[PDB]
Amino acid sequence: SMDFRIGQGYDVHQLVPGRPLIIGGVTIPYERGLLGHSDADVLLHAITDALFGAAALGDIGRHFSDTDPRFKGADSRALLRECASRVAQAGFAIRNVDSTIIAQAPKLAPHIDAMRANIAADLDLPLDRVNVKAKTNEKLGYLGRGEGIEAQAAALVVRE
Amino acid sequence: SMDFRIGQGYDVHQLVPGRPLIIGGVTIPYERGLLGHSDADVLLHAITDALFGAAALGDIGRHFSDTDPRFKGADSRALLRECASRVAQAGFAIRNVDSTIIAQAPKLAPHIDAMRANIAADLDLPLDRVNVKAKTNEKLGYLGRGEGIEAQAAALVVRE
Amino acid sequence: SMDFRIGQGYDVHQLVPGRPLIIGGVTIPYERGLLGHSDADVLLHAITDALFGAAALGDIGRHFSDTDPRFKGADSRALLRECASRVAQAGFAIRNVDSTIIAQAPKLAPHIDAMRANIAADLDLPLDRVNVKAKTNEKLGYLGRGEGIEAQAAALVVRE
Ligand SMILES: COc1cc(NS(=O)(=O)c2ccc(N)cc2)ncn1
Ligand SMILES: COc1cc(NS(=O)(=O)c2ccc(N)cc2)ncn1
Ligand SMILES: COc1cc(NS(=O)(=O)c2ccc(N)cc2)ncn1
Ligand SMILES: [Mg+2]
Ligand SMILES: [Zn+2]
Ligand SMILES: [Zn+2]
Ligand SMILES: [Zn+2]
Repeated sequence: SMDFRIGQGYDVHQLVPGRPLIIGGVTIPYERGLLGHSDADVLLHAITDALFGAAALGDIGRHFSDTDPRFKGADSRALLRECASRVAQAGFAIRNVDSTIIAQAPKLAPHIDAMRANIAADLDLPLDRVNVKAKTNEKLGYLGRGEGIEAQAAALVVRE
Repeated sequence: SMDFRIGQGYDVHQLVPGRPLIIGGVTIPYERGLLGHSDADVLLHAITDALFGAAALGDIGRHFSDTDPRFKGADSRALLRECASRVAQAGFAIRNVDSTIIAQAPKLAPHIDAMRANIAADLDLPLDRVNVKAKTNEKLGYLGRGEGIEAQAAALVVRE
Repeated sequence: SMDFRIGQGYDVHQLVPGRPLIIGGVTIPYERGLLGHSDADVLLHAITDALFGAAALGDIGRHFSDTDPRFKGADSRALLRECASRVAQAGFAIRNVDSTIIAQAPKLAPHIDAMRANIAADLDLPLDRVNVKAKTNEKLGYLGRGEGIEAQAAALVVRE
């Protein structure tokens, strides 16, 4: 139809020793990884919130608790898939997703295409409706010191 | 019509003793509040900027001077309603709003539905076109240290 | 048509004495300037990234490397024009751009119309489809201490 909606998402996680670095579903070689419930995939979380936001469904904290037995061990791609399911349940179709990762290190350019392919598969979208961008923070703040990684996302949906 | 436009907004205010904590029009019980010339409602200001931006009307500083005495302690819902009136006068209807609050404390989940209802009333929208998300900053930076609260917003409008 | 897409952009640069301050194509008198490859125009970079993102074409790093002889001596307005040409070639018409500059100083309001005019010319857009907003960071963080300047952008396009 013509009932378009926009959503915007934000996430950040600390970088800590002793955990794999997983962003956009991609395991990236690195001496640290993101701290959170399961894989702490900051990019998928930001997209997830943008999609909930566009459908006016709240946010991750309203949908996915640590205690739901359906979602206890769930990695962030299972949660992205569930998000997409609830968006459809509310009567919306996803039109496109754009996003930005902010990380001072490691280099993410080798991994961007795989992230895009993972997101497109999880959202049942063609590749040309999914975009992932990657920036440093020019050595400013906790991002520039390598203390965490931020992701931003925007999503367009339509109510059919 | 199909003459859609998108806008985005950002705001931050310091958290200090001796001020009311007003977010999304809701007076939240808390030992600190947000510092500003107005009532310092960081969520409504971000949404206000997103709406002005979608209509290419500038920003909240252009329309409501931060140094004008008439706005000392101003009700930011009244400012939001006048923003919406000017956006309508420019020829735009609002289609949806999404937003994020980033705060270490207090817990905002008990207040989100009330915020959504306030925004929807001020924009003459049904609740299903308004979304408010609430996150921490995962202990990072001045937001992690509870020194301020940030808000982000996105808005879709259409010129009729 | 009805095939709308949204994009979002982010950029940040350090602010130190010894370089000019160029934002939105406007040189602004100031005791500090932004550090980057050439003019370090944080606003035009964020808009460029939002436009590539809406078209699902990647980001600035994928299109304009520092070493490429075609763009080694290019300022950010030439990059923005080339970005717009590629977005057009991919089949997309730009519908509007909105943006925010976060800088604790200097005051940017006097320069907003000039920035809008530069951006609209570079994108071949009517002025009333381009918006620029400017905020402080309320003295919080590296932005609030004047150590950097950030820009955020949103763009709406339609595939024709
Ligand atoms: C709870 O709101 C969040 C959380 C989060 N990441 S997390 O704490 O690892 C987490 C927590 C719970 C679930 N179900 C999944 C992940 N990112 C963004 N917003
Ligand atoms: C001036 O640009 C701002 C200001 C602001 N908050 S404020 O200084 O309390 C304020 C002061 C006066 C009015 N009329 C409204 C708000 N938030 C976001 N952008
Ligand atoms: C490379 O991705 C960037 C770069 C940047 N600024 S920059 O490193 O000065 C720069 C680098 C290369 C060119 N061609 C122009 C500017 N800002 C945002 N994203
Ligand atoms: Mg930030
Ligand atoms: Zn997360
Ligand atoms: Zn404010
Ligand atoms: Zn830049």
